[PDB]
Amino acid sequence: AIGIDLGTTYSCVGVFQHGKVEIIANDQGNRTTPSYVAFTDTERLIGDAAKNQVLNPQNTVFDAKRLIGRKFGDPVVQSDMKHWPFQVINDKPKVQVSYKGETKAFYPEEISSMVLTKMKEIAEAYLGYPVTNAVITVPAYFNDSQRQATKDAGVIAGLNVLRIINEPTAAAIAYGLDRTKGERNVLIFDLGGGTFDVSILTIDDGIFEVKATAGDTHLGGEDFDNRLVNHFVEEFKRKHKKDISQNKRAVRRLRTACQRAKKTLSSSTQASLEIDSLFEGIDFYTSITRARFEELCSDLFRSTLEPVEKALRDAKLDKAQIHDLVLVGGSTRIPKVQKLLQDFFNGRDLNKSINPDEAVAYGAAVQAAILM
Ligand SMILES: [Cl-]
Repeated sequence: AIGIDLGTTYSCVGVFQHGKVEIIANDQGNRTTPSYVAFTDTERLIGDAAKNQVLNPQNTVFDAKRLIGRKFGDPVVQSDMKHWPFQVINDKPKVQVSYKGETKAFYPEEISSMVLTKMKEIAEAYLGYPVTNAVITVPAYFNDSQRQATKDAGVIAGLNVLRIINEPTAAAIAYGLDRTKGERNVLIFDLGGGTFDVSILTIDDGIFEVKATAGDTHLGGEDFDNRLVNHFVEEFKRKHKKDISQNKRAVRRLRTACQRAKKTLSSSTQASLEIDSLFEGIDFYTSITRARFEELCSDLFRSTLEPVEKALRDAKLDKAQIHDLVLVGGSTRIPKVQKLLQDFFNGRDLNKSINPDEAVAYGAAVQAAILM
């Protein structure tokens, strides 16, 4: 049995074999896989292949997790639509694309079943035998419709879903927090590529209970990337009196450079950007300090403590009553994010020894093996 983190922008599969969890690399050596499905004139693409060619915006589906289990009427759905390059329709939302010369329509769980099919075959390549049993995780705030449609996606992918479990719960499991006895309050701080969730759980003799959930479904690492891109678009304007914004390729190349610089600023205090012939044949060689990055992202950083306080408020718990702080999602690697959380909790330690990109898949694989 495997554990699958079916994330908004990225998915991760793990397996418990030989006393240990392996997080499994896809074909490209990537241990997380984009939650993207793409339909072309000749083929269906999933994951790494799909996100790359996103050239094909109307037929490259992403963010299915935002749709899954929701009604077309749901304000969330009506609002997310406007920023999707692909069509949506009532059937119940469905995504509509062109595939092999024809218009096709998929429910969100059909799209997510294809991403799960990828995660399944990734696991099977590694294991050297077929996989059928799986635990899939969801945000704690997901309702029963969202959980059912997520489970259905797993079934469609040919999986027997042992359990739908909460992502913060999976994260806790990954750290063995559920096998310590007495009673324990755990705060999961989950800042992903596209979403931010704060969950407080109580663990009692191994039993879980969600006490509070807060966050921002439209706040993540990609927002921090955006701050950097706009900053450098402006820096380029100032320096060269040209606007690269209208050239798609320049923006993309700048964006990937910013993604690289943001990664670098998590382990270094400065990052260099070097782009040959970015625009109008002008090479763009520049740099940014971590401090400059943090400043440009000031509001975003401030946005993260608010759901923390509200979570505490809803759970009727004080700071000191939290026994464990768990870091999930790649962007929790950002130093300023960790400091802001740790400071708020009076210098407490952060559970971060597990790859924050992989903690949820890790936990789901542990749970899968327990249920087996
Ligand atoms: Cl997510």
